[PDB]
Amino acid sequence: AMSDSVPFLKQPEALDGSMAGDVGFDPLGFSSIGDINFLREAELKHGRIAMLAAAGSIAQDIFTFPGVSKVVGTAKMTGVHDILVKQGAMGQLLLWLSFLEVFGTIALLETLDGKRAPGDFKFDPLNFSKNPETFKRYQLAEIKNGRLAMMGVGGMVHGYFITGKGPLELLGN
Amino acid sequence: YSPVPSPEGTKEVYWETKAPSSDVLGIGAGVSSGNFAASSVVALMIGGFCTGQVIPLTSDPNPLFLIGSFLLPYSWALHVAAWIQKNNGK
Amino acid sequence: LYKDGVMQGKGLVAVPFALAPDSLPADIPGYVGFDPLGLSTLCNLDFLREAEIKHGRVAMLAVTGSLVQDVFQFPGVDKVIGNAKMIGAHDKFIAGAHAGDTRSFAMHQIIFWVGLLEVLTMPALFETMNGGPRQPGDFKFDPLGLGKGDKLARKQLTEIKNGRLAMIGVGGMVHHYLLTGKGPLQFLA
Ligand code: CLA
Ligand code: CLA
Ligand code: CLA
Ligand SMILES: CC1=C(C#C/C(C)=C/C=C/C(C)=C/C=C/C=C(C)/C=C/C=C(\C)C#CC2=C(C)C[C@@H](O)CC2(C)C)C(C)(C)C[C@H](O)C1
Ligand SMILES: CC1=C(C#C/C(C)=C/C=C/C(C)=C/C=C/C=C(C)/C=C/C=C(\C)C#CC2=C(C)C[C@@H](O)CC2(C)C)C(C)(C)C[C@H](O)C1
Ligand SMILES: CC1=C(C#C/C(C)=C/C=C\C(C)=C\C=C/C=C(C)/C=C/C=C(\C)C#CC2=C(C)C[C@@H](O)CC2(C)C)C(C)(C)C[C@H](O)C1
Ligand SMILES: CC1=C(C#C/C(C)=C/C=C/C(C)=C/C=C/C=C(C)/C=C/C=C(C)/C=C/C2=C(C)CCCC2(C)C)C(C)(C)C[C@H](O)C1
Repeated sequence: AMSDSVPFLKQPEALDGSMAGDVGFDPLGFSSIGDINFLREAELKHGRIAMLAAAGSIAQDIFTFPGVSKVVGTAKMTGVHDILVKQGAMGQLLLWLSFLEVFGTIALLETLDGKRAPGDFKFDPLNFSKNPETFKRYQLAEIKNGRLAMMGVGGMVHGYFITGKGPLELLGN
Repeated sequence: YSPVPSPEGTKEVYWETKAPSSDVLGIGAGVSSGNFAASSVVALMIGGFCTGQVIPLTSDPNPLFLIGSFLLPYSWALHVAAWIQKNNGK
Repeated sequence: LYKDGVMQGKGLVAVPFALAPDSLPADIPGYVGFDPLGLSTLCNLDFLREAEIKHGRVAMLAVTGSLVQDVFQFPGVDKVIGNAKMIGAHDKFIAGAHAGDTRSFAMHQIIFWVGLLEVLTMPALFETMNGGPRQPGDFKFDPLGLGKGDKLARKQLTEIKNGRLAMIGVGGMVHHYLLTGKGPLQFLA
């Protein structure tokens, strides 16, 4: 039994294919070390935070909120972080996300006992998982867009490091 | 006398064979010996390189090389785990 | 194997007074009989075969780049490197990367990506050396599906032979550089 993504390599033992986006991709064998539920919860958190970060980088190129342009000047992307650490935006967001992540710590503790699916916060206010096939399709789409947004945020921020422009300022010329 | 308590999941790892069982590696019990040996070589190289970068220590050391210098004592435990997994048929 | 017992495999003896080791088997593509120094006894056979194949494939890419870089240079390479080629180029790329030039980072990019590929393909070595179903050199990389049948066998032979041939060629193309400079086609003519 060889892995589908890497055909010359043996299939990982902790990868069943039951999870969304499972193509059997683990050449370094990380799933043998960690719990797979912990690893999937980490992957979902990294991917969702990266989805919000990618959308935020694009939107902060597109437009700015009222008054932000005087506080930050012309210091787009990660350059605002330091500035807004001098202001109170970053501390406020850190406090509220720390609250949410205390409750996420309780949720992870319940995941590690086998009584919670990884990344399952049961947050579906506008009901979209109304059918068990749309649920699988949305799970695959969430994990794929999370990985894509992880690498997209990496690209946007490191290209900003080289150029100082931004994701859409770079495409402007 | 009274029962001595242990944390949950505590097993008997006493061994008299050539190598210990893989359970003594804890979370690394399922890592193959080749992966352990490769990681030990890589950890030695990275730790030695980072250490040699920070041997003329200044008042502003690079944090990345400071973190990477800790892989040099990690590589010892890695090659011990490599020997254990190699003599455990893994 | 392709012409087994005639071109490769059983019976063939390359050096009659220095027989190859009897530990060296007879069903590896490229076995002609040639191990006069008995160097197959000093290492794992899977490691030796896959090392030979990897050295050969890298040498094949090195010869076909060594000729083409004499023939064709990509647009704008003249601005960074200029009139240098082969052993010089590597050096001055790093020198440019040492100078501060943010556009001469070619060898750092290739060392990054080739090292990542080697790191990710190390478990193929580890499973091959444990008697796994993967044979040395087999990464199952056949996009065009051309060696999908018996045609593979011939190809295997030619691969190792061309690999060995390429392995010699680079060495000439390097040491012939180190005495004179110039390049393979500048040295031929
Ligand atoms: C990783 C996520 C992330 C992070 C760290 C930041 C960080 C920042 N943003 Mg940004 N932003 C994000 C995502 C993110 N954003 C997204 C997703 C958008 C919309 C596409 C924006 C749009 C945006 C604008 C327009 C502006 C900023 C600005 C800023 C800076 C000041 C803070 C502020 O006013 O934010 C304001 C940001 C918002 C009000 C967006 C909130 C939208 C959230 C993500 C919706 C989440 C709903 C979700 C369903 C609830 C789930 C709860 C729970 C179940 C998990 C700060 C550096 C300002 C700045 O300095 O610009 C240079 C500014 O003008 N952001
Ligand atoms: C690619 C996007 C995407 C998709 C397909 C999903 C899919 C899913 N999520 Mg999920 N999620 C995402 C992003 C996504 N998520 C992000 C970024 C966060 C962090 C805020 C979360 C947080 C989250 C939680 C906390 C939970 C889920 C849950 C779920 C599942 C329930 C079905 C559902 O509501 O999804 C339907 C989702 C969509 C149809 C996606 C809508 C896409 C919007 C409309 C577009 C956004 C536009 C953007 C804001 C504007 C950009 C501006 C531009 C200038 C850049 C499902 C598998 C729940 C679950 O698994 O249990 C039931 C659950 O508990 N998600
Ligand atoms: C051992 C391999 C090797 C190495 C180390 C180099 C090194 C170099 N080449 Mg070179 N080159 C090679 C092979 C190689 N080449 C091959 C095989 C060709 C085509 C026949 C070329 C064609 C070429 C040109 C035209 C130019 C260079 C140039 C350069 C220099 C700058 C780096 C660069 O942009 O490369 C560019 C290299 C390429 C675009 C070739 C990469 C093609 C790869 C090998 C195809 C692999 C396909 C295969 C299916 C992948 C399998 C992967 C895995 C499954 C095993 C550098 C000294 C430039 C220079 O400085 O000129 C002096 C330049 O202008 N090379
Ligand atoms: C699985 C497999 C592996 C694979 C792998 C891959 C390589 C995994 C590597 C993954 C990387 C890509 C993870 C990326 C996370 C991105 C997020 C967390 C960053 C979010 C940005 C932050 C929140 C922000 C910022 C924000 C603020 C502060 C300022 C704003 O002005 C801007 C902004 C809005 C952007 C390998 C190959 C190793 C093999 C192994 O066998 C198994
Ligand atoms: C689930 C929950 C929902 C909620 C929700 C949330 C709001 C859903 C939204 C999820 C959103 C945030 C998805 C974001 C995806 C980012 C994509 C993958 C990436 C692009 C990055 C790559 C391509 C790139 C980059 C590239 C390079 C690097 C650099 C640049 O020069 C160029 C470029 C930009 C092209 C709601 C409330 C609706 C209801 C539901 O009941 C429950
Ligand atoms: C004749 C004969 C036979 C035979 C045979 C034999 C014995 C063959 C012998 C071959 C020899 C002697 C090859 C020697 C070297 C080749 C190398 C290292 C290749 C590439 C080097 C490179 C790229 C380099 C480099 C460099 C780079 C890139 C970076 C620089 O900073 C440094 C540097 C300059 C070092 C057979 C078997 C048929 C039997 C027959 O009866 C007799
Ligand atoms: C906010 C802030 C900051 C910050 C910051 C931030 C926001 C930093 C974010 C960094 C992130 C998200 C980095 C991601 C890097 C991803 C990489 C290298 C992926 C490589 C993929 C590879 C090699 C291969 C991929 C692949 C390929 C092609 C082939 C194989 C398969 C596959 C795996 C698909 C600071 C630090 C500047 C400070 C500032 O004062 C405040």
